[PDB]
Amino acid sequence: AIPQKIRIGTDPTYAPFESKNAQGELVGFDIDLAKELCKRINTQCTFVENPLDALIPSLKAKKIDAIMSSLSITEKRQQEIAFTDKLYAADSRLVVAKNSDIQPTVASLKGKRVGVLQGTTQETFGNEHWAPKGIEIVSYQGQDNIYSDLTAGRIDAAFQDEVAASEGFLKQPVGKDYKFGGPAVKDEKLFGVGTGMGLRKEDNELREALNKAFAEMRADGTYEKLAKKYFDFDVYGG
Amino acid sequence: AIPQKIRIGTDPTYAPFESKNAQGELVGFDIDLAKELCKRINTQCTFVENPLDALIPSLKAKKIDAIMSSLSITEKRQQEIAFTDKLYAADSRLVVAKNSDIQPTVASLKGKRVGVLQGTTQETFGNEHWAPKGIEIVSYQGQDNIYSDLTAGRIDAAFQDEVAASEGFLKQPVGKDYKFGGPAVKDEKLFGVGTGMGLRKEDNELREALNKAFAEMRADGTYEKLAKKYFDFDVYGG
Ligand SMILES: N[C@@H](Cc1c[nH]c[nH+]1)C(=O)O
Ligand SMILES: N[C@@H](Cc1c[nH]c[nH+]1)C(=O)O
Repeated sequence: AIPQKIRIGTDPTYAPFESKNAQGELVGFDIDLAKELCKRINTQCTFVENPLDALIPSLKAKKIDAIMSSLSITEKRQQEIAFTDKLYAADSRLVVAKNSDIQPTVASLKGKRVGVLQGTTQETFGNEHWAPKGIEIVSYQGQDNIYSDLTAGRIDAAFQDEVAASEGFLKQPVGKDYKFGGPAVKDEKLFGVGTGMGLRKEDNELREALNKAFAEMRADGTYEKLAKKYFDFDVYGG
Repeated sequence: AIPQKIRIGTDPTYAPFESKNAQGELVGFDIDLAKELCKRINTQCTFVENPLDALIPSLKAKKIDAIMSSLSITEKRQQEIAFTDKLYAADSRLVVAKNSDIQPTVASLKGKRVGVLQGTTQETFGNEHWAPKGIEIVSYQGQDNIYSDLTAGRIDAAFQDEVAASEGFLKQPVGKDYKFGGPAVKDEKLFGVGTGMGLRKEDNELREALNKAFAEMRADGTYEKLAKKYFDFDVYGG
């Protein structure tokens, strides 16, 4: 029905969306979004932190009740779980050293190591369009160990969403020497064009009330205020 | 400039204008009306919670920049803060238990304890019109503690505004044994004709602007849309 305590699973390795801080506290625009969605439907929310590859199964095991983890909405994920309406747009791009040639293409990526987070939409674009053409796909848990292997030379490109790379790495002094290398690779039916909150297919009423609550947060100006402490561009798109 | 982020003070204990849900979300007609005014004014206002007898000092100490708290536009208060245009009408009535007397005569209040919210217009009238006359005026800090002491028999009448009493108490199942009653009590100087946002006299540009935004929420229909979430009659007047 509408559960009185909902357990939201998150992977806390993805700034600015969800990440831990000095005071250990969970922090980020997806965290802020869910806190506000929860008050608004008026129920107690607790966050469970797990790796992103474990969330979509924990949900089907009722170990958690929602997923908020910048989880992009895609045709394939949707033939297993349900999602709210679009919370904001996502785009994928590879990050490269400023001194590395590396392309969105089997050409200059041939025989290079691209790192992807396990469970993600770009781990699966990397296996279907890119490993057969000879570029090696290295999967990780913890988005922060991918950026850390990139700056150490261990991998040659880091593959993930644009705004997290941008805000969480390239605008930080550790990504000063790095850059996006190439466009966003285009695959609308694999990547999806936005993220949402993941929910079981059978919970139609907790899904309907989250959609209403979010709708309202976009119309009274609460979304624009929550977005503005992280972004100076329009995160939502349209 | 014109301020980017405005502090708004509210006492959130005055259903149906401002109150909180179990999760702390500020809810009510005054909350809706502020947020649409902020959006149209293109400003980022935030709500600070404070007992209404603190709100006019807080705005003098530049800790808040606005008051939205069902504050009556009066001439006594017009001598030290400025107000916006009339947001909606306000009337004062006493709330009394069924038949149990304290009836339409000032003499029937002699020796009875009349509960009032501290800092209010009814408090100011109580001690001018009625406390010289042998009636006991008891001031409280949250409107909810005036209705629970009425119920418990610890005071004999509760004096606050008419729509708040009726929609927050009399039409709720705790208010079933109660009614309006007591002498008709008027003083146009002390009481409003209605309510406005209260601000500093110094910040005149915000008023022209909030005034403008309000004016157009009203020809456009967003006022009527917000009011019908709450009232089945004209809250504005005519
Ligand atoms: N939006 C992408 C990437 C990602 C989500 N969370 C962490 N990384 C996905 O859902 O797979
Ligand atoms: N309108 C009345 C009563 C009140 C407003 N808020 C709480 N009580 C006043 O301004 O005093």
